Amino acid sequence: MFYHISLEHEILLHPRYFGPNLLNTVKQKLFTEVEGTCTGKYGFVIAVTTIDNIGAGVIQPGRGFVLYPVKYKAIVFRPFKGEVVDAVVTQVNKVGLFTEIGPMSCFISRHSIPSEMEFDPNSNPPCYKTMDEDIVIQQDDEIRLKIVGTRVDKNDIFAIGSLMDDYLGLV
Amino acid sequence: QKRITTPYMTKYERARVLGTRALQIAMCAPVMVELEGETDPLLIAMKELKARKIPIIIRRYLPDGSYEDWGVDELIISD
Amino acid sequence: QSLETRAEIQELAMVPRMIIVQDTLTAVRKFTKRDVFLE
Amino acid sequence: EEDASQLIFPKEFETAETLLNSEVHMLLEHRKQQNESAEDEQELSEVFMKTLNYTARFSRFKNRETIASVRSLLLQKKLHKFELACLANLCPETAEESKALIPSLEGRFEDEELQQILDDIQTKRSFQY
Repeated sequence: MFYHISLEHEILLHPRYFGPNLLNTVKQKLFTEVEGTCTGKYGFVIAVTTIDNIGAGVIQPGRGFVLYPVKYKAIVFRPFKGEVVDAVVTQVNKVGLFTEIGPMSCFISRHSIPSEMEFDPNSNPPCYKTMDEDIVIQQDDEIRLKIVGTRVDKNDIFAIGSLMDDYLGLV
Repeated sequence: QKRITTPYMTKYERARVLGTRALQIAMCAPVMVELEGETDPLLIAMKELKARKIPIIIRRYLPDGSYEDWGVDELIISD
Repeated sequence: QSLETRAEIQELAMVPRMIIVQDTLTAVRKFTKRDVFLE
Repeated sequence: EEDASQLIFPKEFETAETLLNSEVHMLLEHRKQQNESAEDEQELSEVFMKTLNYTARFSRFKNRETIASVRSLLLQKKLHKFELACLANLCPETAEESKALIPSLEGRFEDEELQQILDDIQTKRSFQY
């Protein structure tokens, strides 16, 4: 889910960037540290809108690196537990559907998929189709799923979804 | 403003300001004053203090929790 | 190892700011005696 | 210890205001425009590109006027901010669809009034064709 937040990040600036208008270097540095990363607590930081203010630069003793506490406005993608959201299928395997909820990738287990669905390896491309053939989930298909739980791994958020709940599928 | 601390600069502040500046100078930091062949980083920072050009601002934390921003140039050094 | 503490040590922790052997004081008394004359 | 169905989540997100998938695309477009031309900077991160396609593909509104109208329409009600973007993003077809997908709405919304809200969203969302 997308939100508007005001976060705090301590920027480490080398003394080499102590030239004229050093605040510009701090401002542009913030567009690389917190931009494009994925904090485990607030989720993926997809983009930064604007900068609120830049705090006083405190010089760390011994290290010699000036620390600049800067406040900025950014939009994060935090998948809340037990939240239903649309997803895009990227690949399909016998284990289960592999979905893509925006920046992150969510995996759907075979058990979570309704029993009526049955994986078909012969059909090109693979797609979880039930016997009645009423609903089929191909690749790059807009499907709605509920995230039962989310886990944070290697500075990234991995989500597990399910379609057992009512009205979860192609619609 | 309304600063109550002594105008002079303490020896401890002078040592840390020069030490931190000297470390910064050794890290390819710019030098405000003109360079006349002084290789040793401490000498570069020492003359910077004499000319009152060090950008470092001393934030003296009072025991009551308040802080005062005293500039190195504003403070009266002893030479 | 650090330059910052090295700079601080040389500014406040040096021997001159911290402050004679007995082999010199005895000779100093003899040295300043009016009898002593140096060519 | 947090669950979206029960409206329990970290206290920090309470101050945050939700955004629509189509609306976020506009914000990403504004970020994309300045980076591309305003400043000479490294190319945008792969994460930014991935979400841009996700928002564009699932964008339910054409222009800001449609986005603002839906935002204003839903703001008049007691809809919680979490449901504000969730309802608009999901675009439930009928009232029964939304309550099952959004358990919170069932708490303070009747089967009739909410139906009059979802259908309003339908009149605002438009297709490419």
